[PDB]
Amino acid sequence: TKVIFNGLDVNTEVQPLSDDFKQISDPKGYLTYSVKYEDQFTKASEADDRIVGPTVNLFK
Amino acid sequence: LSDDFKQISDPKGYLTYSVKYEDQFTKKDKLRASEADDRIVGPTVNLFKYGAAVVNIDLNRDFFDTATGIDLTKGIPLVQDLLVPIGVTAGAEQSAEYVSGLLMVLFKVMTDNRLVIVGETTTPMSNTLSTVVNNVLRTTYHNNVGVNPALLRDFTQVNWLNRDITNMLQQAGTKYGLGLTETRLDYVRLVKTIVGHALNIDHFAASVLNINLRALMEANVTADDRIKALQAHSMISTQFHGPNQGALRPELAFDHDHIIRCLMLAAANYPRLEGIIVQINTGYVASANVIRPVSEKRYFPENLEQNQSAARLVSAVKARASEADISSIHLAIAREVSPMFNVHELKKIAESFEDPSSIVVVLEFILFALFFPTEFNRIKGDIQNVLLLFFSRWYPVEYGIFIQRGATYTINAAGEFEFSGRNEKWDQSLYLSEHFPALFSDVPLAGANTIIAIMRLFTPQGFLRTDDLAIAANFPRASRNPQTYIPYTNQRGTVTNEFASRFRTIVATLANVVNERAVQDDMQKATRSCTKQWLRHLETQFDNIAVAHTDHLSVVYATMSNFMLNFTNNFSGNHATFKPDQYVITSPEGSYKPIIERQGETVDGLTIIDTSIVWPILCQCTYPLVEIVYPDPSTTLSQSLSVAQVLSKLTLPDAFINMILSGGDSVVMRTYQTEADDDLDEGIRMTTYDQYLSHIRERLHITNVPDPIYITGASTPDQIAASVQATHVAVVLYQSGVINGSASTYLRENEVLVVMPDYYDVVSRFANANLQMNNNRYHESVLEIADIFDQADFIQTSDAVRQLRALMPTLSTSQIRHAIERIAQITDVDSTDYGKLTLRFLGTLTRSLKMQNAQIRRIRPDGTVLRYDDQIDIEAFRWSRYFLDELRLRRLSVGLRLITNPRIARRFDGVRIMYLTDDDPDPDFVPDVPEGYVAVQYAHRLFSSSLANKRNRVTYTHPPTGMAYPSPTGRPHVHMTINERAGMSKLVADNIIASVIKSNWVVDIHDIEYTAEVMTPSEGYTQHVDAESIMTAPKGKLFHLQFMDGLLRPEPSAFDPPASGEDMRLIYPLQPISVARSMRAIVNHNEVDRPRGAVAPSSYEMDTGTLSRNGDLLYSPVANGQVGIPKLEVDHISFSNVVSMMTANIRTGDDMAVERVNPDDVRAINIRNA
Amino acid sequence: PALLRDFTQVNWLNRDITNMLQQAGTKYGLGLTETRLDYVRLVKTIVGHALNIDHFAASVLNINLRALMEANVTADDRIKALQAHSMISTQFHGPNQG
Amino acid sequence: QVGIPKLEVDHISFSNVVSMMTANIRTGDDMAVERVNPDDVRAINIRNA
Repeated sequence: TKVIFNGLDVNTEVQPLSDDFKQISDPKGYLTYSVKYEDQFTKASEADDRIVGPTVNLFK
Repeated sequence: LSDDFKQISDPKGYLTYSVKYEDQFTKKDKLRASEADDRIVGPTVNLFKYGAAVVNIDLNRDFFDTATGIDLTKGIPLVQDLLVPIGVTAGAEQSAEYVSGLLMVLFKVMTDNRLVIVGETTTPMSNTLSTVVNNVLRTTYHNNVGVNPALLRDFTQVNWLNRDITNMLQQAGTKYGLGLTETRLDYVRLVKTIVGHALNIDHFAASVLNINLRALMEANVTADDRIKALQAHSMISTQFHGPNQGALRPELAFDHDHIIRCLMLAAANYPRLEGIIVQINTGYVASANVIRPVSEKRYFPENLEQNQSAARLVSAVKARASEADISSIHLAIAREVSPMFNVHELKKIAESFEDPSSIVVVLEFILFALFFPTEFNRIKGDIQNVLLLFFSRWYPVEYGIFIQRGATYTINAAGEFEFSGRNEKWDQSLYLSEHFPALFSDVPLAGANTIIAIMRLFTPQGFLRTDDLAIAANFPRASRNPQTYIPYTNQRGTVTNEFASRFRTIVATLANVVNERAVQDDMQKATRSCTKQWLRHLETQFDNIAVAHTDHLSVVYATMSNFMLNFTNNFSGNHATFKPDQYVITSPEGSYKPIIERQGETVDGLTIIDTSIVWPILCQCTYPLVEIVYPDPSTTLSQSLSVAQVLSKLTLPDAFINMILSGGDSVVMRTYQTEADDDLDEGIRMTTYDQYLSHIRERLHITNVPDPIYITGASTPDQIAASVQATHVAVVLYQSGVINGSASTYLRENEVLVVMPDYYDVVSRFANANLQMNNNRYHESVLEIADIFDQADFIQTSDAVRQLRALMPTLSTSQIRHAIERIAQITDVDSTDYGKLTLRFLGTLTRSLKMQNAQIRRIRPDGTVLRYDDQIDIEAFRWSRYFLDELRLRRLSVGLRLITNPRIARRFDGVRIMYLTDDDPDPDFVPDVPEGYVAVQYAHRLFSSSLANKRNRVTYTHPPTGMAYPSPTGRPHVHMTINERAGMSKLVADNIIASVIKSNWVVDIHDIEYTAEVMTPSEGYTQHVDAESIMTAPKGKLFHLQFMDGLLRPEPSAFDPPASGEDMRLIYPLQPISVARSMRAIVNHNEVDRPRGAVAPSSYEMDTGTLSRNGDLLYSPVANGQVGIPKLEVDHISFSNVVSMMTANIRTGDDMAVERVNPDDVRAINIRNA
Repeated sequence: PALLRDFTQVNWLNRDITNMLQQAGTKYGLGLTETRLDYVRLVKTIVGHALNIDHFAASVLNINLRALMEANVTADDRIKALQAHSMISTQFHGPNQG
Repeated sequence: QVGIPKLEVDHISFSNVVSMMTANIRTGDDMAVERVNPDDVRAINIRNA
């Protein structure tokens, strides 16, 4: 007794035959900005600071 | 009866009166009037109590109750579920929360459905009315009378108000009356008689109450319509009797067009639609009681099976034997006549034809074509693949010739089939293409004429019948000429069986394929005999089942073929030449979602058809062998009716959202002043090609005409008339050269739009004669409005939708689905999948739902778009926007008017702050900038940081001179205006406030759109802001400021302690914040003359205008000399008259009944009728 | 430094940003600068973004995704490579998603 | 003219386009088959061609 089945019935799983990449989803570069602050002279909106927040807070 | 209206007796209305009272301004002469003198002009006196500060109008707090997300607790229709953010939380407060709320108040007015019924009315007595309240009154008033500032003609105790209302009523301009009336539509009844009784509700509401009435009376529905709808769902040859056919209903007449466009739209985007349609009719087959599964199997065997030679034959016939499982058998039957939404193909049998038992697979395909033909044809390419494998592994020579002639062909050239000699394989990505399967074509070969015999063993048996019941019942059909294959006919001889005879020939004449196949093995010879016996038993099984199939079964199909939602014609009428037409939804803005298209099998297991179902339906099944139950038309009729209703709602949200963000007749033409003295008219109008592309091209094409002519290599100035006489629109499409000088004026002297590809200069193209028609007479950009056409069915929304698109922030895609999704839930309708397409092996894919202007136009094999080439597709598929196209769009035009009325444009922007030690008596007093104040426009870099004698004062550098200014005093005086109050910090903002206080500057904000509310002197200012925070506030957030009227605050006593330095006020609005008002300050002054300020109700809101000559509200009208200027389209809000009713109307009495006499003798129901 | 434009409280720098960034040639952008759709699905597949990162990293990332999306090979070809580890005649079926 | 490529030049650019792969596209996940068996081993033909 085989059942009527209107879809495709898969008995096997073929793995991904190769291995290369990995998925980072938030890439980070090889180079960065290092800031050295002068203590003298050193220590504005939701949608704005979500964007320019890190740039402003890094370069002040 | 259907129920598409909602009778509510005392109407509500869109615009109400919110009066802010004062408690300190009472009179001393109570005016006691007679009772009735009381009733008619009663509640209106207690809304204008003596000493009311301000009496303004706005959106109703009730209608758009928090239920529909509508929340105007401040004054603006504020929604919270619409154009929500994206990958972040919302802003405790957003403006955008206004251009979304104003788009939501336009939705509610459009989807309206109410029939003002007459109830409570009581006629008065001439003896019991002041002579003023009598001749206003038209015999009978409505008891629950509203307030109308004019009803108080003589009762207000405010002397100036009387002088003014009386001047306004008495001049003929506007005659106000309230009560019964004798409208033209006087005397009908539908079921109960319609009367036109004139109420005190705002005119949009009256316009919609009135439109809804006319639809319910305009449409003609005859108990006969319902009868026609039942014979379609009731099994063929049934007779329904009873109510006189032609007794009106009354319900909106089930529109056939509206439903078809919407069904097409739902198939394109809603996946489940195919499943829903399969679900109604699989339920019908189950109901119908016509196949069943029994526990015993008596298939192949033929008596004796269970012998070793037979073991090999047996095993082959048992791999292929599905278990009869009730709900899959019904599904096979219900694919047979149901729409196919994404092409589907067999669950493949990879069997290689190495033995006589592979005759079994061929035979299952033969059986499959026999029993279901439409269905066989969709997947016939796959069958051709596997059948080809059998043809070679088994008929080598023949196949070699047949394959060489070509395995596929495309039939065109106005007939005839061309086979391209390449053996490929079907696959199905090309089901929808122009490729046929060579094997199924049937044209005879030369050498391989034997393969052409087996190929003519699969051919559907029954006739293709045009389905008259459904065409008679206004069912929605895409085909334009509906047919359906039937497949088995129903017997004619005493003992003959046409169907069984055909199967006997197939299972015998074809066998020669088992008794003539060269096996090369001992025992494969044994199997060959076992297979011939299996073919012989199998044909006897077929006789018993053949009668059950050709009598009852055909009849079920015949009925079902013309059900309401089985709406394509899928017929493989003929295998040799059928492609399923195919419409696509292509729009001008670049969206293309085809209606029927290929994809791997989807989640609900509807998509892939296992082809082995044929065996259980021939061997483990019992029919009602010749008792028979016929099923009510009613179950499915209602089932499908509700499904059409449900479909309308899903589709309504999506259609409406993008109808708003799709212009909607806005072309935005610019007119250029060919020099001279100008006007802001004159000009020569260009339209950027794309505006013309979408709007113009589509409208123009459909009223078939030749594409406005191109302009140059030379001139024509004449031939512009040649091409505009011919093309009816007068748009002229541009091109190379400099427009001829004599003919430039022809264009500017005939208003022909000129479409331009771009406008780098309008001047570079035009050959200016002399008058700097270019950038010297600054062009002027306005809105075209599609009145060039002059249409009916084409031209639907006005330019209101335009202003509406212009308000809303540019949406992305997830954002359009977000806003659309919110609207789906806001209306108690779930749209779990829309647009997206869910599949089994790739997870759920989501498509954008923005189809701006889409039209159902057929796409021709290449995937390209055809025209509305007539004679191939139906009418209702020529044009519309996706709305009810009758009731909805009319409602939407009135909604559009409401959404653009500027007594609702109450989220104002730009507030100017200037510190003046003065006071005013009201709101909206934008103090004008003085004399010498110079306009340094606030940039960001003229506010530096110098050292003015021992500190680091923030310093301003004036721009008209150079000077410094390192401290806010004695500056230069500067109508400075900010814009991007963005970067700014503190320091500079503390400095500009300092400077607008100590140096008398008049700074100015612009991007701070707020909502104001004028609140009256007696009390105070409740919510109090401060400049530290009006600069240090965010950007798309509408904060709420409130100015004070202060015109109704008596004086100080004669004998009191002076003052000393009183205060003024830092911020003012920089527009007029009293856009909704009506009367202001109603307390006479001294005792007989109007306190300075006081405003009396704009004479336009107390003029119960007449009823149009064919429809809607009209002025008094005017001049007392002639016509009537409609309320809608005029600009001003007024209190007019809706046509009412009397019936509880749905209480007709008894509902229509139908004693439906059956067909009675099932082997006689004449299916045949072409 | 480009996002530091107009949000900086020092004037000379804000000037050098604003008129250094305002000419032909240099212009800054941040967001989704590319979208490409599947042909038979019509669902977006490879979207380009303009990030703020350096050009060595972004170069290498683009090398990798150019590898995949320039190869024009789906998993059905792993069905072939599997067809070599089955016996001789073994028919694999499966979902076709390119 | 044409854009100048960022690598062939000796200075650094801290904002530039990364071609990114959406949630619809997926790699490295295993597929589904459905590996029909050969049936009768005797009838397997491994020879020409």
